[PDB]
Amino acid sequence: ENLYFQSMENFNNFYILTSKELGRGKFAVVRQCISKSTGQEYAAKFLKKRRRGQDCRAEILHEIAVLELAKSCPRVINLHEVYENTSEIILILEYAAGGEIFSLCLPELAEMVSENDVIRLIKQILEGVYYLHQNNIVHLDLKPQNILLSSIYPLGDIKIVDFGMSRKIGHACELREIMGTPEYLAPEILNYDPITTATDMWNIGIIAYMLLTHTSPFVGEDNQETYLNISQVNVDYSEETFSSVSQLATDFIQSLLVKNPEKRPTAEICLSHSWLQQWD
Ligand SMILES: Nc1ncnc2c1ncn2[C@@H]1O[C@H](COP(=O)(O)OP(=O)(O)OP(=O)(O)O)[C@@H](O)[C@H]1O
Ligand SMILES: [Mg+2]
Repeated sequence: ENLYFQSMENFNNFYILTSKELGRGKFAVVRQCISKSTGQEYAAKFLKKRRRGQDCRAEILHEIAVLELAKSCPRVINLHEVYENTSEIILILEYAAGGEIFSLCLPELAEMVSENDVIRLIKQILEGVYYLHQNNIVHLDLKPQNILLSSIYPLGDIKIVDFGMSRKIGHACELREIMGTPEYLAPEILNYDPITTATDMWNIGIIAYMLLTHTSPFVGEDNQETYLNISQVNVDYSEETFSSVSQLATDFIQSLLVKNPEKRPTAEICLSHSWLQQWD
């Protein structure tokens, strides 16, 4: 096996790893690193090439292409450099200092984020998704863990990451998709319909629901009820939960959390919803 990307000797020459670990998955690890040349902070994603006994260099090359494709989009994280060693491919990504928006969806930080902030963040998530769909790219993994912030004091801008699930419209529903956290799967993924751009619009409704109410819209007593809630679209719009959420926001969420993907609006339409037309 031969190496394609820059040598690991170069990575150790130009960068220094730190003790800060940003994320650890099963086959990927994200460590913070500093450039020796300039001192700038970056995020290094280490991706194991062998997974479950299969060569996955091709999968990683796909993720790089997509990252490369949306380099002009500020709503998508920027790929700076790529290195490779024996077992890993290393992605030098732009550093998101604010962390995951999942932080804001918890009640601990509920009182520091207002509806005027959610409107802006959701308007930025749509701009990013609009770009991906303009290029026949579905993210298929827009859970709050994969949407980051450039800053949190004060609130910054969003940065979409994690393109290991990226496909192109019309692709089949392979096993990889139907394995993510059950509470974020769309209904069309559960009965094996071909994925579409509307699959992302579902997860955008969940993110907006989770930011305004600080609650998971579908999670249940066990994974089994979670599936029933999803396939029956059993969301809670009760007065006790939405007494402090505007009506325009409820209309926005209810237009996206529809069972029939054909009825969900496109990103282009969502960017025109009355709820997003505040004059900041
Ligand atoms: N550039 C970054 N800056 C800050 N944090 C990051 C950055 N990239 C990833 N993270 C954090 O690391 C965690 C895991 O990284 P990431 O989502 O990109 O890949 P993964 O889910 O572990 O694996 P795969 O891409 O194969 O699905 C994310 O939840 C995110 O919080
Ligand atoms: Mg992730």
